[PDB]
Amino acid sequence: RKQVSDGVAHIHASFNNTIVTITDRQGNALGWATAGGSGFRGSRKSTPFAAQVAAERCADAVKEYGIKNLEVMVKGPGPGRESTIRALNAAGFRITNITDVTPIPHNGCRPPKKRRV
Amino acid sequence: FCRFTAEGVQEIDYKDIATLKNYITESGKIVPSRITGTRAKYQRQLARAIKRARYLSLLPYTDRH
Amino acid sequence: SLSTEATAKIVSEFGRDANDTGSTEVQVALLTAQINHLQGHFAEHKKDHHSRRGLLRMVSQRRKLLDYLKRKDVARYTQLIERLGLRR
Amino acid sequence: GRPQRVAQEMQKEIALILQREIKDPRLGMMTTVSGVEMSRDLAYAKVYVTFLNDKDEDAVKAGIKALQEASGFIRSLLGKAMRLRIVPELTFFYDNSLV
Amino acid sequence: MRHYEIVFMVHPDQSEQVPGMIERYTAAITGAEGKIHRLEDWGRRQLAYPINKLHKAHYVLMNVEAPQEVIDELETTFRFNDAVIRSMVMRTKHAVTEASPMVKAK
RNA sequence: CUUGAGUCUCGUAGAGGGGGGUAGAAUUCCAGGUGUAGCGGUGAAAUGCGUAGAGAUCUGGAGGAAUACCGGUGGCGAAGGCGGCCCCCUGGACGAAGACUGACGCUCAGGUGCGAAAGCGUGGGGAGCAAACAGGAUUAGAUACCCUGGUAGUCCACGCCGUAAACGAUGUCGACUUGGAGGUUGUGCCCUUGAGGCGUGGCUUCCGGAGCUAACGCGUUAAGUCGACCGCCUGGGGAGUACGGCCGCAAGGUUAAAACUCAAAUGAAUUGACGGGGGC
Ligand SMILES: [Mg+2]
Ligand SMILES: [Mg+2]
Ligand SMILES: [Mg+2]
Ligand SMILES: [Mg+2]
Ligand SMILES: [Mg+2]
Ligand SMILES: [Mg+2]
Ligand SMILES: [Mg+2]
Ligand SMILES: [Mg+2]
Ligand SMILES: [Mg+2]
Ligand SMILES: [Mg+2]
Ligand SMILES: [Mg+2]
Ligand SMILES: [Mg+2]
Ligand SMILES: [Mg+2]
Ligand SMILES: [Mg+2]
Ligand SMILES: [Mg+2]
Ligand SMILES: [Mg+2]
Ligand SMILES: [Mg+2]
Ligand SMILES: [Mg+2]
Ligand SMILES: [Mg+2]
Ligand SMILES: [Mg+2]
Ligand SMILES: [Mg+2]
Ligand SMILES: [Mg+2]
Ligand SMILES: [Mg+2]
Repeated sequence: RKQVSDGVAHIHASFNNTIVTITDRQGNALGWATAGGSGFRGSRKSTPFAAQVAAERCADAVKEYGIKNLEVMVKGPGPGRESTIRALNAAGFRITNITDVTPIPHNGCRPPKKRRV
Repeated sequence: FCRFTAEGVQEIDYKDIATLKNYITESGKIVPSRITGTRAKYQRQLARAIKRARYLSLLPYTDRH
Repeated sequence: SLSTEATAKIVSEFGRDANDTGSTEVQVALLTAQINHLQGHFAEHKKDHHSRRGLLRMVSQRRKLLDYLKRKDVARYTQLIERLGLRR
Repeated sequence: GRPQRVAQEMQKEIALILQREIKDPRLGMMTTVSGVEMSRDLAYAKVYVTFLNDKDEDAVKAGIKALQEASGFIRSLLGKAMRLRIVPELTFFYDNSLV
Repeated sequence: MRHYEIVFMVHPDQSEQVPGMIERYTAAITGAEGKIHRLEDWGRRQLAYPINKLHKAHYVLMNVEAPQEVIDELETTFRFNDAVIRSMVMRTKHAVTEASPMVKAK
């Protein structure tokens, strides 16, 4: 409801979903839409088209906060980073920088065993 | 290439931040000798000096802070 | 290992002259000095097996040096093994 | 196993080893992978890479060229990573998402 | 009787407390028959990452030639003092009496 | 006697070993700020999670385990193995120039020690991971593969176990025999000196000559030419099994047969066939 006019969009790009959330520069969130919550499931739940649909649905819920300046931070090399980026770029937003911030450990924990498929 | 051999330095100071910044990326991770052309001995010295400088907070570990 | 001062003193003591570092006597003396010193190390680092491999090697070579000395001239052999308190 | 399950898994693994374990400055652009399709036999696989830089062929050409030249390296990484039988031969293709 | 490079940082809120600690440590290491070959007070500097939600720490360097005992109780004092946030003790085969790059800029 | 083997002196490189500290990412959890209906998962799904407010996001804290980048067709170690940084204790290797000892050497049945992982005993710890197990699916069937959970275990201390495709499937030591291209680590001398040139050692990777080999291949780090000692083999199966001994808390290890059965079993290379392949 207020005016910040300079926010940041976290894009959790999972291999099964894509979570876009715009937040105040100090981590306080404003709104969010998901590729799942945009009426998609199964395969389509993780397709770039559904990713851009979710990006636009989330943009349509923060426009009343009055922002068109964004930095975006992407996490997870899932399909649906390119899509949401170009979507929120085609939503009248000005993106100053895009940043890969996926959490990479320095050999922290043992990962789950590989799937035998 | 092999700049340290031209310098002739016995050891690379971890206090020489100006020099060390030329061997880390913006991410803050060490650059392999494969592209800087550094001799293996001096690349090991660089790795040790950079890790020491990171400990003393003279260089960042990552770019996320 | 041994410090330079310790080795220099042991050479001067058991050797013929200052630069008699090769005699069997000074070799046995250096070996037993290092062994006695390493006893304290292995009293607490009892699962340091690599250093213990090195120690066992030096014990073995002291043994064969002593055997060569006993076979060369038993008088000096006995005098040495009594000056160091060995072979008992 | 079924070629499409292996396709999904190999898409995950190629995306992973493509984001992290690359050093070719020719690569970059947050290179994503839209998917990968492979034959009934797991011997061959075609990856559909999607670049971000301007779609001008001067750059996407160089990207696919670098990918095809590093295919051996990516294949070695895949073979040690994803635990299958034959380490398929990889073929990269620009997925023209803009139609 | 080895050579040590001791670099430690001080809480910036105790910046003027620094020379006291400096001269105290030098007195301790010299009264232990241990020389001091260098001592540089780089002063306040901006950290490259937070340390206990903090930046602008007070860096100070020393080069000593001393026995190991005095060095270990010195690092013990470092640990049990709280005005110092982070210390570092390293060895050196020789003696270094020169200018650190953090004073050549000055 | 000094040429083998050692000692001393000065240095060099190293994830060699033991102990103690400490740092920064990440996973999990706990407490808050923001913020709302999904999250998670699959080839599709459900079990699972959330309206007590999850997931996502920022801040703070706890705890355990492992150390991205450097990183290497690298390095160290007898092998197994060893990877942040710092200190302490400590083993070996190598080089330069000398000095010293004077065959002090090599190999080694029995013996002694070390020896991945799993496992065992006692106590502690426990984030992640995960046999067994509990579900959800798939399937003719699933007691598998896939999914959600998840105990032992993985971690530490002290003992035990003593086995691996413990592999270079290549015992140790010494001498000798054409080359070429690298890596790594010393070092000598010379040039206006860094740079560069000419040497000379150690370790190591890859081609290849003679020679060897059934062939594949090996090829100065031999599987070449020789010497010293040790281990071991004698058709396949029975069987590394039985019995006995020794060892072990146990699991079992080690030593190690015969009857009987069959006329082969095997190694390397060759030509094709079979795709529910791939190119042109
Ligand atoms: Mg999927
Ligand atoms: Mg020695
Ligand atoms: Mg070590
Ligand atoms: Mg806990
Ligand atoms: Mg040493
Ligand atoms: Mg003589
Ligand atoms: Mg035996
Ligand atoms: Mg174990
Ligand atoms: Mg059991
Ligand atoms: Mg146990
Ligand atoms: Mg227990
Ligand atoms: Mg699990
Ligand atoms: Mg065996
Ligand atoms: Mg092995
Ligand atoms: Mg064998
Ligand atoms: Mg030989
Ligand atoms: Mg070696
Ligand atoms: Mg060859
Ligand atoms: Mg031979
Ligand atoms: Mg043969
Ligand atoms: Mg038989
Ligand atoms: Mg048996
Ligand atoms: Mg028995």
